[PDB]
Amino acid sequence: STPDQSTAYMQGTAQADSAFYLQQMQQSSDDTRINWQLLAIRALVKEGKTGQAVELFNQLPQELNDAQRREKTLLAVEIKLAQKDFAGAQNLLAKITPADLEQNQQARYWQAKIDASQGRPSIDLLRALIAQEPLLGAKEKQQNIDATWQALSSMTQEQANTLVINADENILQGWLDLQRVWFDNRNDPDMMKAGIADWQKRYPNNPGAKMLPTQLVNVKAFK
Repeated sequence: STPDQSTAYMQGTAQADSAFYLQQMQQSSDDTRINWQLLAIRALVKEGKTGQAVELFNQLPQELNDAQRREKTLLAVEIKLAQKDFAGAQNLLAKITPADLEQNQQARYWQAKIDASQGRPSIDLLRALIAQEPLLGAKEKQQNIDATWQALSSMTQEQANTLVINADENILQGWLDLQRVWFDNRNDPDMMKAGIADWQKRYPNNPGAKMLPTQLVNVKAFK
């Protein structure tokens, strides 16, 4: 559609801090102001200013368009996570259909699911990291990839043996294969490196094949 003052920021193709958004909010009215207000809430949450995020969220007009209301529901999750209301966050997340969101919103939707797990390795966390990775820019992928690896390497052989994946989860299957490579060769750095190289040729589409977990590249060992 026709771009307005805040399109890029709303869509996540540009970023600014809450001070900027609040300044623009004070120089606008009507829907332009609502958009800046929604962005201020988003930035306030990110910056740790939970009180002001809540208050500005409570000052949102009742008459929002569909795009503005969808953003409001997503901000509601981020606020509850900031308030440590993980139970309330899970309840709101369950009522959201990820397909109905834009990429930036989908990336934040999955980040909310990742945050809800609190680094607890489970199949749910792996799926959330895997679903988010295609939505992230190159400079934000490594962080996601490294979190995926920590979750995998934090499991035991027994815990991983109990995982049940679906036939169409080829990326997760590839991750679990590398996990096994780690279980089997972690006592031989030279064979570990070769096992990783063969895995990269087994699952060349896996994000970790093109961008190895930092933990597996930066390793020590002895002569």
